[PDB]
Amino acid sequence: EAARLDSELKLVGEYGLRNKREVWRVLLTLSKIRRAARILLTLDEKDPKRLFEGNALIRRLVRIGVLDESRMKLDYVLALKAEDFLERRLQTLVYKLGLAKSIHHARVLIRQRHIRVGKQIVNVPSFMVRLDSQKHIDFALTSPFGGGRPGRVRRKKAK
Amino acid sequence: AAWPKAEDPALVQELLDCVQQASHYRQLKKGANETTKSVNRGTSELVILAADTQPLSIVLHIPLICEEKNVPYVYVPSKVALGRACGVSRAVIAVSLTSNEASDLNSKIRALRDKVERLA
Amino acid sequence: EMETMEFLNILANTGMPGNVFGILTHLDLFKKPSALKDAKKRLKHRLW
Amino acid sequence: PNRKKEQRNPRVKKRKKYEEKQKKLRSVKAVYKGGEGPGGYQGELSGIKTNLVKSVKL
Amino acid sequence: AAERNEDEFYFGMMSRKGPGSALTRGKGFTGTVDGDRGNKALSVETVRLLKTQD
Amino acid sequence: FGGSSHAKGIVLEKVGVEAKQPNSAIRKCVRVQLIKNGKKVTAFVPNDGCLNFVDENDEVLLAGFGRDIPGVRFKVVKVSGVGLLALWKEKKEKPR
Amino acid sequence: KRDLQLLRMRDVVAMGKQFFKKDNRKDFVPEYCQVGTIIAGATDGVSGRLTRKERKRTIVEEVLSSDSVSKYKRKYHEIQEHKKSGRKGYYKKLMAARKR
Amino acid sequence: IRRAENIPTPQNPNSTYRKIERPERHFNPLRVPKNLAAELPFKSQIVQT
RNA sequence: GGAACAAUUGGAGGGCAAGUCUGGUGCCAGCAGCCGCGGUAAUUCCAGCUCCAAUAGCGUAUAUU
Repeated sequence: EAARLDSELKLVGEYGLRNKREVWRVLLTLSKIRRAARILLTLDEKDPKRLFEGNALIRRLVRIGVLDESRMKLDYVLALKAEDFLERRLQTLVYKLGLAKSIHHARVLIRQRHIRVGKQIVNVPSFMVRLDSQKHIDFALTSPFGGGRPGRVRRKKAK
Repeated sequence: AAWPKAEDPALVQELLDCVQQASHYRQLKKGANETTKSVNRGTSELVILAADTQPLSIVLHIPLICEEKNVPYVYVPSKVALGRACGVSRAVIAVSLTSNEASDLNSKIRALRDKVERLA
Repeated sequence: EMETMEFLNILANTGMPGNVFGILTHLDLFKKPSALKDAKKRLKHRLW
Repeated sequence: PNRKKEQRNPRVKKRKKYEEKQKKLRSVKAVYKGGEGPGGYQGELSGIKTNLVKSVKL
Repeated sequence: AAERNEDEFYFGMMSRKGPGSALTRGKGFTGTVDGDRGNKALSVETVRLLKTQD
Repeated sequence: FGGSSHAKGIVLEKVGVEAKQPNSAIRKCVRVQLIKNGKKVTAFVPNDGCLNFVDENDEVLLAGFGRDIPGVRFKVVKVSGVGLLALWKEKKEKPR
Repeated sequence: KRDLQLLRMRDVVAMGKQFFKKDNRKDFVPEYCQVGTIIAGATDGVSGRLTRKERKRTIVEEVLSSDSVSKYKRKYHEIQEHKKSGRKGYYKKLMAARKR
Repeated sequence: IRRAENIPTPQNPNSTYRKIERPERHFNPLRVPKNLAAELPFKSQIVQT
């Protein structure tokens, strides 16, 4: 269906993912979480199971940070979207921060190990970065843009 | 004259919070001339003007073009605190944070502009 | 080797017989066992 | 049959289709593309058609 | 030309200049008919005003 | 046929070996004798080049053929245990 | 009339650098018009104004005084070649080198 | 054999492929004889200046 | 630094000869086409034709549901 194809093509364009396989992964997880949201709406208000599960889940979701902290309602948790999920995706945070010139640029940085979250290097550009961890995204100390050695091509023309 | 003055209860602090966020996200123009040029180019999402400024006609002439463009402008009572909340080493009296099509800072701007819209 | 594949195609052409069996040899001429087992894997797939 | 560099690396293939889909997007509708230039207002730079109506009738 | 009625009559025939034939025009004869380029006999007074300007 | 999804059979005779048009299906047809039931049928090869590889009395795997001669239901898929399409792309040789 | 001819051809004026909406009637003449001039953009007076030696009387004079007249000539002589291609001088050359 | 006996391979100027110029053909205009333009009926006579 | 450190699998399409085959109230049409006059160390050709899908997985058969 053309709506499905144009939709997924638009998504990979605005966030240069690798494939519809990755896209459908994000979609299947959205389906789980919105399904849990729907069954929590199937429970009624002041039911303690609903209260505990709802506050726990919204806490999880604002803790990963994909939900805005302004709104804390299960209706908006059900109104969540994959645009916010791929905004949460690691590489897109890199491109939004401006360590790279393009989204594919940032994905290449995450592949060949230039950026770190806080302490450690991460090779995968689809890492779930939390709201608490969005700050400490910087170059490696081993990266030439961070320091250490000048780099391979720098070495070879300096030779 | 500065009747769209902001009040104490954490409103001002939310302003400074989003100000620092915009200084980090590089979606912020700063100082009276650059604020002027941003609202002239209409790109500004919202504009914040100090109130403790030596004579206030600067942050009085800015709301003229804010009233032309119809952009939310708001009065904050400490320009040195604006300087600190932007990270300047200099006190700033006029700041203008613009809009982009892809950010959650944009949602923060939406909430903040709704609050100042209820304010004025 | 060229002679190996030569022989392979001749076998397939004049006729695939009953049975063939591959003998990887000179395995003692290997410094890295990871490289050795990777060679084993790739060679097996090539022969299959 | 011969295949190309894009069909070789699937990621860069999905790059170039999107821009080509975005260039054609401007060929049907208009996209904001930033406001007026800093050099100032210099006209509706490509034509104006008074017999052209694009209002959607409700 | 074969199914041509020998005897038709439009009104350009009173107003044009015909083909005629080999004998009629003589050597400048091609059976096509002459469409005046757009000039005409200028009577005197006009020529005077023109020549005055010249 | 039967209940199976494939059938092994024996090449009788590439009827339509005297053909004038290259890609005609009566060029591409071949009578086979499916083994288990010992039955004569005819099948299509997808391409004339592959028809050149196939010869007689070779075991032939064939299957259904579903999408100028509608009615031939089978299409040959493997001969002497080798993939016709891989021969046709020149990937493997054919055991004889 | 020359001006209106130019304006209807303002597409080819921009040598590929700006495409207009091809507003083409057959009758390129508006039954009502007036010839005017821009006065003064008090905002921009350092470049957004023509110098005296560039303040020409006519539109076609302005497009004359701009550059790329060379480029016009270039494209025109291309099409000149392309339509002189096989028409008549070609054939005369053939019949000459056949007659010899 | 050719390299041994020092013989060049035969190669034909007339058989080696070439890049052809096709000049765009146009034809002469229609040419119609004197008597025909005479005898035809008014409605379709040719008008020539 | 691509002629490589050598992306794949399906589908659809377009372009062609001093070639072949078949049909007919002349040039049309059809299917087709590695086969063409020469030429294999020769050629440098659509110079890597175009587009759709999936993509380190996918196709097809049958049963189906």
